[PDB]
Amino acid sequence: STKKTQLQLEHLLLDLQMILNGINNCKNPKLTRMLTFKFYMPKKATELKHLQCLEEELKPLEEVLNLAQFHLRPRDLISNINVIVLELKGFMCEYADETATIVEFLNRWITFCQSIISTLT
Ligand SMILES: *SCCC(=O)N1CCc2c([nH]c3ccccc23)C1
Repeated sequence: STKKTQLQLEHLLLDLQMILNGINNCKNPKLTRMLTFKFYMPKKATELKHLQCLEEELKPLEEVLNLAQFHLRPRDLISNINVIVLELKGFMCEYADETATIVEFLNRWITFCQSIISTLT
């Protein structure tokens, strides 16, 4: 049961890294524009239930990805992430006051994933 949970988080980790790596390969003027979009960050993210904070931001994530343009369709990878987040989290999300770019948003959730995987090894 703990192994199944770990596997899901690892798939989530790799999905998120995929988006970040895809974004990091955008051309600089396009990327500059993409970094103007605001993403909302959890006040605290240490537990699986805090993934609610990720779930709520998945639609804006999908939109920004759609607005940029690839071998992957945004609706497919976001759907995969959605399924995993929904099955993992199984509470109202508390948001931090300061917003973030798509990059720092992705970095934060990548770090969350890696932190939780580390408690399951
Ligand atoms: S900005 C040039 C790169 C690009 O086309 N992107 C927009 C669509 C996209 C990117 N990364 C991902 C991952 C998954 C789905 C779509 C996607 C960056």
